[PDB]
Amino acid sequence: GSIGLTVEDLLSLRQVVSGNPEALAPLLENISARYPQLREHIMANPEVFVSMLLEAV
Amino acid sequence: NNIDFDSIAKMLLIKYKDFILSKFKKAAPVENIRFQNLVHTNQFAQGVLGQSQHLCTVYDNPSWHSIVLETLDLDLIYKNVDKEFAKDGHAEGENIYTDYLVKELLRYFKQDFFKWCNKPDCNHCGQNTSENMTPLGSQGPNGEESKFNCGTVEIYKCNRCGNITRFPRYNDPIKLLETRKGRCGEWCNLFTLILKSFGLDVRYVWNREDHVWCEYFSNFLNRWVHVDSCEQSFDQPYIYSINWNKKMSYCIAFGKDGVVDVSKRYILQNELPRDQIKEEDLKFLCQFITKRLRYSLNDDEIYQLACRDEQEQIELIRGK
Ligand SMILES: OC[C@H]1O[C@@](CO)(O[C@H]2O[C@H](CO)[C@@H](O)[C@H](O)[C@H]2O)[C@@H](O)[C@@H]1O
Ligand SMILES: OC[C@H]1O[C@@](CO)(O[C@H]2O[C@H](CO)[C@@H](O)[C@H](O)[C@H]2O)[C@@H](O)[C@@H]1O
Ligand SMILES: [Zn+2]
Repeated sequence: GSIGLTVEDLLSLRQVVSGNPEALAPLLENISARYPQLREHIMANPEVFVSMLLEAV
Repeated sequence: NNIDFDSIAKMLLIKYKDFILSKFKKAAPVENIRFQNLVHTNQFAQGVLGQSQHLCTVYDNPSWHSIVLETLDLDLIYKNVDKEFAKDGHAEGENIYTDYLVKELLRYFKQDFFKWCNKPDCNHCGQNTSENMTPLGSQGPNGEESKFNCGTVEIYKCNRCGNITRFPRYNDPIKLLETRKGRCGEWCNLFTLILKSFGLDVRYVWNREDHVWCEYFSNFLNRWVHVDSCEQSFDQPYIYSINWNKKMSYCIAFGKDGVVDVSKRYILQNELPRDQIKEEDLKFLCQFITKRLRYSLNDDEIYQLACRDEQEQIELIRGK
């Protein structure tokens, strides 16, 4: 299915990926410490997860 | 568990890069039609396509650059920029110098170089004469003044000697380089080129409600910056919508590297209706033209820009 990302996150997400790749992990971190449902896709397969992300752009 | 993310971060940056490159690759003919369509379907679109075909390149012409570089007083310019730099102690070893340059070109142009022309001065009479001028309206260019890029001459009658003085409206920036006067049209035209002659990264920004200006990329500020040469103004996009309190509809900018809708930068109140074109179309339109425009660049130039793009998008919608 679809991501389910906050308009503010999905934004700053695509901000830092394009503007500050250095900080993209700690973002990726906290973003997960906050979306239970997503943390799942991460735990049980980073791959699926990242593909989902690229859907937002 | 205990996920740890760089393992996953890095994976992303990588698949993101490829994503981006794919976008700015193939000119897939599904679009070739959707595009082609729109340029006949809606004429607004047609409008901007035409504008891009002119603006997005005319200014990247190195004969011109050198003519202007001859013509300006590069001495006085740099002299000042160096004065105003010495005063600064901003950031250690930083690109801020080029900002000063702009700011100085900004004052040079306005204070010394170029003149504002409300109604022309009466060429027979003295020099500072322009109210004993009454408008007779417009006419086609005298053929001689079609040598330059003039499609219409506003004409004036002097009330003191009763002679006609003409004010032709030219688009050849070099011509302006000699007449040295005009309105925002000419003001912006020449000043855009002045800027490009320093090989600054510049955009020409068209506001549908009869006003134009330009954008320059300050590297030190790391983003596009609003420069208007008429108003002698550096970085204050609000000027129009709040200070002038001007009603605005569409603001779009054209530069050699892209055509982008810069409305949300400027139209921060007094927002007219958008509706010469469906929103999704206008997006596409640009993206498409930008693509066509960037067609022949190495892979990492392409990425690097597409990033600076998304930087802007985030600055526009988040409208800081
Ligand atoms: O006002 C819009 C229109 O007027 C111009 C020239 O006539 O600018 C004038 O208006 C501004 C305030 O409304 C003034 O700040 C400016 O100095 C004055 O010349 C154009 O710039 C503009 O297209
Ligand atoms: O002549 C206009 C020129 O002066 C500046 C100098 O900083 O300040 C002006 O900004 C506003 C409109 O341009 C005005 O409301 C203000 O009173 C005026 O001083 C520049 O902004 C501008 O280019
Ligand atoms: Zn006269």
